Amino acid sequence: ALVFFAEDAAIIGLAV
Amino acid sequence: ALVFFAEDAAIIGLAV
Amino acid sequence: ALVFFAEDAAIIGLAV
Amino acid sequence: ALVFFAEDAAIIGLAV
Amino acid sequence: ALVFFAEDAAIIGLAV
Amino acid sequence: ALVFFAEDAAIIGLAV
Amino acid sequence: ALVFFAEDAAIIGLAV
Amino acid sequence: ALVFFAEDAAIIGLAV
Amino acid sequence: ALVFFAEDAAIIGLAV
Amino acid sequence: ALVFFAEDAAIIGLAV
Amino acid sequence: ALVFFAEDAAIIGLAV
Amino acid sequence: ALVFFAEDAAIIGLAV
Ligand SMILES: [Cl-]
Ligand SMILES: [Cl-]
Ligand code: NA
Ligand code: NA
Repeated sequence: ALVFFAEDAAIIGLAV
Repeated sequence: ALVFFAEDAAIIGLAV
Repeated sequence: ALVFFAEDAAIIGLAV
Repeated sequence: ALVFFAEDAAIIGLAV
Repeated sequence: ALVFFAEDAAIIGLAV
Repeated sequence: ALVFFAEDAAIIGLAV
Repeated sequence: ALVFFAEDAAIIGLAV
Repeated sequence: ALVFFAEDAAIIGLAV
Repeated sequence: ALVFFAEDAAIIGLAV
Repeated sequence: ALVFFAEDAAIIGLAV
Repeated sequence: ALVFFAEDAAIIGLAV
Repeated sequence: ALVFFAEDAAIIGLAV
């Protein structure tokens, strides 16, 4: 799967 | 809101 | 075009 | 994180 | 299927 | 335009 | 609702 | 950034 | 496949 | 138009 | 919820 | 990367 990084602050990974 | 990073070069933030 | 970065491991660029 | 709401009847949250 | 809601005003459903 | 409502917490509108 | 125009050939509207 | 076009009528740009 | 258009300037076609 | 498949159980088509 | 199938190789289900 | 399948008729793969 792919993990997209994003700022939510903290950096999080969005897994797909 | 989340900020996705992308190369446009410079790094920019895409606000959602 | 924009290049999104994602962890696939190694970091890859997704061109759009 | 964002939570999108959707009727699946019943309301569910789609977490991102 | 899922029904997403949006304000178009009136609330509408987007079916998927 | 459309406004999607999501929980960001607080309920916010994403305008498109 | 919004209509997106895309080539499918002919250029058609995708309704949302 | 990219600008996608959509029919709202007017033809608008959705900027990304 | 669908070809989405966007202004990048020049109009570009994104193939899907 | 494209048809994406998804398990909704039965397998259905999502038309775009 | 819908389950999209995708090749990651193995076939996996993406749940929404 | 992920490959989504779709009917375009032949079945095609969308690479990501
Ligand atoms: Cl920026
Ligand atoms: Cl899943
Ligand atoms: Na907010
Ligand atoms: Na920048």
